[PDB]
Amino acid sequence: INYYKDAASTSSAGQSLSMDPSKFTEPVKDLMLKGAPALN
Amino acid sequence: INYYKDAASTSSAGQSLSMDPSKFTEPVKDLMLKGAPALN
Amino acid sequence: GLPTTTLPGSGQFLTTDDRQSPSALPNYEPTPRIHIPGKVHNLLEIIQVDTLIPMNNTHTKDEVNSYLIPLNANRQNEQVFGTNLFIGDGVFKTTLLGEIVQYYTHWSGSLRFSLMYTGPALSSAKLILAYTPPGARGPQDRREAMLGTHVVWDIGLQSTIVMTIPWTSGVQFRYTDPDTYTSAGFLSCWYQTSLILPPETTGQVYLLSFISACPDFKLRLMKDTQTISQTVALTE
Amino acid sequence: GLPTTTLPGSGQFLTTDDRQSPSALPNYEPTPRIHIPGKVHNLLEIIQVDTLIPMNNTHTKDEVNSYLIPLNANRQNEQVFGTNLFIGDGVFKTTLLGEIVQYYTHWSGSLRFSLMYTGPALSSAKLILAYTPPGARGPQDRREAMLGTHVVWDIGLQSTIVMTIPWTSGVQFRYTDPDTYTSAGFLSCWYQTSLILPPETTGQVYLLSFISACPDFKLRLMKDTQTISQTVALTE
Amino acid sequence: GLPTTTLPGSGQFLTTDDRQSPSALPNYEPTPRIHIPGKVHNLLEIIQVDTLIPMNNTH
Amino acid sequence: EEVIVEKTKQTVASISSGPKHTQKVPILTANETGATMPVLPSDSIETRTTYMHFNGSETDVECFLGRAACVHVTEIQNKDATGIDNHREAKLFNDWKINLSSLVQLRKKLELFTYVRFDSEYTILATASQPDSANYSSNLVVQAMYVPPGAPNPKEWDDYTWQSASNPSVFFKVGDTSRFSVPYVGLASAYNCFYDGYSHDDAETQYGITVLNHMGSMAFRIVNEHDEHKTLVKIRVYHRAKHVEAWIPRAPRALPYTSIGRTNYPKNTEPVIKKRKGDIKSY
Amino acid sequence: EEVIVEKTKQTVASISSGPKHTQKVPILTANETGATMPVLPSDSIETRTTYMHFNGSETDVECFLGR
Amino acid sequence: AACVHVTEIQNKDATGIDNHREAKLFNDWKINLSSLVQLRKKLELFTYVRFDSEYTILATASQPDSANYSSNLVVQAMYVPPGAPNPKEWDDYTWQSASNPSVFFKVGDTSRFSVPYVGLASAYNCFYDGYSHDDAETQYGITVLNHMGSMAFRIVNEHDEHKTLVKIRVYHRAKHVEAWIPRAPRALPYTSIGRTNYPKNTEPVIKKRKGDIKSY
Amino acid sequence: LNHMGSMAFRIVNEHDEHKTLVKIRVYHRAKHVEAWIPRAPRALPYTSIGRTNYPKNTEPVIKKRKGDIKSY
Amino acid sequence: GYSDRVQQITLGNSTITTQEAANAVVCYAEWPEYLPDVDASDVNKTSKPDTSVCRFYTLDSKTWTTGSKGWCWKLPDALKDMGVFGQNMFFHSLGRSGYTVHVQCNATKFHSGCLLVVVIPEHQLASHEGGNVSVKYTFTHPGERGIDLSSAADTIGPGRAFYTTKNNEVGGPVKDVIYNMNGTLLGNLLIFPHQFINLRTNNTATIVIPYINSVPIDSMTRHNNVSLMVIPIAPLTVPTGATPSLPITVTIAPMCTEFSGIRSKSIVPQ
Ligand SMILES: CCCCCCCCCCCCC/C=C/[C@@H](O)[C@@H](N)CO
Ligand SMILES: CCCCCCCCCCCCC/C=C/[C@@H](O)[C@@H](N)CO
Repeated sequence: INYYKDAASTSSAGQSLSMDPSKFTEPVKDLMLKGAPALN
Repeated sequence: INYYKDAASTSSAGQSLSMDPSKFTEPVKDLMLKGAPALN
Repeated sequence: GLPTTTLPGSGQFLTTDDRQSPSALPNYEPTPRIHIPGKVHNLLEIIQVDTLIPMNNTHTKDEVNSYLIPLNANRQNEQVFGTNLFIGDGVFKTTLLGEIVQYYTHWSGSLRFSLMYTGPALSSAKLILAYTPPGARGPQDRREAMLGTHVVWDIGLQSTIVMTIPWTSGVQFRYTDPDTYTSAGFLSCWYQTSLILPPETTGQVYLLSFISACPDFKLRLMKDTQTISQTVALTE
Repeated sequence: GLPTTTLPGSGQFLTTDDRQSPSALPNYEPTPRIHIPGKVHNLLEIIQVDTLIPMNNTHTKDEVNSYLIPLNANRQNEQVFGTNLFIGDGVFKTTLLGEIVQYYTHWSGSLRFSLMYTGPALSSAKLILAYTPPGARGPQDRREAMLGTHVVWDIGLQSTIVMTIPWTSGVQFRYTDPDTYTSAGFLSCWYQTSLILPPETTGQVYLLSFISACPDFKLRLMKDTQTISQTVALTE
Repeated sequence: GLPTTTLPGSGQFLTTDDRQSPSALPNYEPTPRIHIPGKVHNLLEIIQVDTLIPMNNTH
Repeated sequence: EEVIVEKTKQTVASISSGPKHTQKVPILTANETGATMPVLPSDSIETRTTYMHFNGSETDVECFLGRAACVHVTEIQNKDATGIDNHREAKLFNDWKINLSSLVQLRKKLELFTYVRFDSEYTILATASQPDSANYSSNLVVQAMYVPPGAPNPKEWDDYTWQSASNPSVFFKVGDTSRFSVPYVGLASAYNCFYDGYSHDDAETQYGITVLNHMGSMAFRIVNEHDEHKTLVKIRVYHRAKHVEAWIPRAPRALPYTSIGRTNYPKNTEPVIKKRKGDIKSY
Repeated sequence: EEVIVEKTKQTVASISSGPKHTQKVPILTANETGATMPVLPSDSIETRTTYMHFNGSETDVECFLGR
Repeated sequence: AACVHVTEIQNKDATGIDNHREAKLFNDWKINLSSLVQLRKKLELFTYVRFDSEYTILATASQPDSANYSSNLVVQAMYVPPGAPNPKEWDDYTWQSASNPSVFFKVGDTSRFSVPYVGLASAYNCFYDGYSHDDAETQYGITVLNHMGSMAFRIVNEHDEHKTLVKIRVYHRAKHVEAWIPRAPRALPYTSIGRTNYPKNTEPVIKKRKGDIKSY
Repeated sequence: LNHMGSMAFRIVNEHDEHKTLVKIRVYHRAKHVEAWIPRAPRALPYTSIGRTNYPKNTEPVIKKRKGDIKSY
Repeated sequence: GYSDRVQQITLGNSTITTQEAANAVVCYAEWPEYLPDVDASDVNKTSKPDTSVCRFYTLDSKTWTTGSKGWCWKLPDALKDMGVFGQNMFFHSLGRSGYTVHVQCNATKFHSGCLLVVVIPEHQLASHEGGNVSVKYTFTHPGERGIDLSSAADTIGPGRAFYTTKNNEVGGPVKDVIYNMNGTLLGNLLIFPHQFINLRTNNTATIVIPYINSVPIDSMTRHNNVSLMVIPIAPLTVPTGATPSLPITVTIAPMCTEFSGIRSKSIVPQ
């Protein structure tokens, strides 16, 4: 449970579970809806 | 008690206790009772 | 610094040990299970299914005829077949029961011996199946056999008779090994009456024999079987 | 003195093991985190971004032309392009998707295939994109292609069509390895109508193709890629 | 990674030690016990039974 | 011979059954139905009451396939690498196309079923020997690297592939042993022991389980450089199934095998059923 | 192909989607915007319902650079 | 723990040899606790005994002939129950041990494992006043019941330039002991495994007095 | 920016009558990882530490088709 | 009133009638069923033709003589040219199905003989040349005519009409009956779902097969899920004067059939 003083000694951190591709796939200023015309 | 992250690391699963040979010994459509004539 | 003392056997590789070990593929997600029919949990389930016995093993090569027990018409007291009950050898060695039994060192329980008639519907016969516990040799005549465990079978609409070989032993377990002094005993079949063939029919008719384990069957101490071998590793 | 027994594999170095170890720099205080844009948590996030496919890989050397799919005016049923769907090879090997897929042994899920028209605004065309599941070879004519999964694309104000390659497979996962017998199938494009160029315009126009993964994409069993190598260690 | 220090005598085989060890036959089910007469628990029980002394050992 | 009674949570092996004279005949049936009636001894003879005192734990598929079995024996060498154009043929390193069909003992056990799903526990043992002139024996370290299909194959013992940045690999001493688990890695829901199907490469037609058996390879090498003498290192791989699930029991193998993956048997093979010394009436 | 459903905490890989005839056209877009629209198979073909049975743990950067 | 057996195996060139067992490339031990007398006498104080077993196997090496160095060796001990195929060569297929339990350990080191009570009956027999029939020979005594398996030993390594002698010592320790029917302790020396035979023309076991029955 | 230190290795023992070659292999494993700004993966072989240089007269990295753009 | 000998099976526009049956086997006690969402992988909406494919198809009859050794059919291969089922099989890359097999063979109360009717999942065949040779597509996908084992058998060693399709040609399967064409023994075939057609008892065998596979759906032209085998155990014995032969007829009906991945027709060898 606890036998190391430094945090760097611990094992892997585990999965993030908060994976959102939005900042890469849709980094657009104006909201682009799927189904709506890309450019009015 | 708990020192492994992956389930594949654990030891044997142990006995099933739910062993029913029916699906192999009596895979017949119509119920065949022991004592009753096999075919009427 | 936890003080420790390694015990004898430390660092050994016991092929039979059951311990945990590190995964070589961390975070790997195995394919999900789907429903597949015919799941097996225990080998004791499958040996309850009967398979054909090559009772007529008198041929120079393996053939279908090995499973056919001849039945001759118009014979009175004569013997139909006979066999000792070494389930790890003889006519049982290649059956499903015999094969699974050979993976274990000890056995116990009762056996299920079945016989199916395949002659014409208009024929008739009465046979006497006998199980002879160890101590007295195999029966030499029907009178001798009739003194032990037996079933008188009347051939009719129901084609199969299921005789049982009850666990008859002092010691509660027996060796699977055929190179032992004594087995479960002897099994034999005799004409109780005789086979009567209808007109316009001639020749031999046949019996098919089956073997399986009763629900009371037990198997202990896993071992390697002497039914498979190789001289060199196999390649693609 | 705690009694212990070292197990097989004791003292081994499994490059994949995840255990704790003593810190060589005790009491060291790492620099505080500041906000940096563009944080990545999972590789499945980045393969959802599409990158150009070098579909026109018919050149003697790498060039921009490798990404340009030619479109010829006034042609009826002809094929525009074609390709098998081995995502670990061919035209996909160097794309972002292909590159990340090569770090894994198994794949699953649907692919996103996009096509962007770059001809004059006053031109028009209708194309038919087809995805052919494995079993039947690549389509030899539009009639053959039209029988499988397809999209009829009308070129207009919206310059891009996004066809999807739906996960069509029996086994729930496929090998990333291109040296396998079968892949996801085939992809092809045909003139549904034809390319009509406006007056005062001549020559070829081009299509740009993109590839990315849908949200259902899966990747398993990390492995080394065959896209990088060296003969000697690099120096300063 | 539990820090440890092996003590003197580590890896020794003391014929008199009483420790646990892995079973070579996992899941094996031993034959059930039946009642057998004459159970002995301690050697101090049996030495209370007298036996003849070869007192006339002059032969 | 029913299954449950109160004392000690004991299962009864046989019930007390006396004489009978009925129209209910349990010992007569029809095997043509394909069923095996659960006939007990109390159905044909007079029986007394007995208890099982047995759970049948050793015949559970978990136990049956749950012990380590040798699945491969390979050989690598430590000698002068100069002048050699093929490091694999010189045995400086060697790879094993992973499969459980090379050695027959385990193969026969697995083939008792059609589909099997389980996690794997591998144990690799490395031993050395020096058949020629030697002044001493050197301590060596072995590297076992898993090369999944698609990953670059090592061409030389000191290739760049041995960096193993993504491939998992183990390093251990010769004379010592290696051990690791592997989760069920099949593409399907279960492994196939048999496969009645084929594949097409536009060149050759492949039939059988070989079509599905496309695991990777295991590359082995001695990490150390050469000494004045030659060292022979044998590597033995052991496999143990864990968390086993099995489907569709089969007729056990009767004839000897001839090759990996195929169900072929040799022509002009000896009879597998024992021939009697006497006739069908002999004991 | 949405992300959440009740049974076993299961994520759906694809939703049940039937025939379409609409003015809402998800498969047409403009790549010049620099965006990649999240087009799923249910946007171009008729689909059945399937579940992910997958978390994507092996593609986490922790695992990718963690050996 | 008591020593119940000492066997010997060798590591040398296997070429030319037609009998690997006679060359000692591998050796098997018909399991029994009657070979070495110290433990035998203790067990025979009772008629029936039931217990679990703890085995410890010690392997040591030596080189009686010319050698430039000593090699590290690994030993394999495989349990061959009755009915299982017996090894004919040191590199047989039987050594795969797919179902037979076996241990691998270093020479100079030791091996240890438990074995649950494995008798067919409710207790082991130390004595048996009965016989058996094989239609050939009549066997009498405890030998009739003692039908455990064998233990096959071998050096896993191939041969070196020199010959290596490896002695293997097996130790047994009873656990969770139950004993029945105490007996008169053994007075005369033994002659063979299983039999209660004593040698003819044997020395008197009761001490003779220097003086008479009245001496102190 | 790469101005970490150095790792000095040595055999502590003094010399024997013979010469001993000792190879030292260093392995690295990242833990508690955080990453930012994904990039276009490396396509060409490297030439030196730190630099993004590629060799001149290098082989094409994109596979050339056996047939044309219509081939499968 | 009712008995296990008299049964009626109705699938689509076809009905089977029998008055000499011996109950009916439902493989592993599992009735066929459609693929549930929870087990699905392929995202395409599947096609369920129902009554146009889930109906009885009768194959060509076989002749059982005293020299017969056995017959073998592979599913779905045996139905590849059968009506709408066959067509769907070639147009789709994926498909799954259950079956109800009905083997027929009548005689008189003067005849003798016994047939083993068995269904073997994943029946991987052995090659005639032995060693390291693979069976060529043609021989492993025989069609509705199946494989005649009497061309080169194990039991009494005969060469009936052929040795294979043309003759012993590179890539044929080993036709030893006693070895089940795969190195196992005939007598152990009973571990698989089966029934006997014992002439004195019954004249038909019926086996219902659910979809058995390690994948939810699969390629129907490249994979044969089950193999149907009809083997004479007790030889045929006809009465004095009668013809020493008897016809055997096989009728199969697909159940709960699903198809997916529709494109052009499949390209298979031969
Ligand atoms: C550090 C190295 C890691 C190596 C991990 C990869 C090993 C893969 C293990 C899979 C074992 C094969 C499973 C297939 C079993 C079938 O062969 C049998 N059911 C049929 O013979
Ligand atoms: C890894 C190898 C496993 C080997 C397991 C099998 C060993 C069997 C141990 C049984 C010990 C013999 C018990 C019989 C004791 C009698 O000999 C005495 N009571 C009479 O002398």
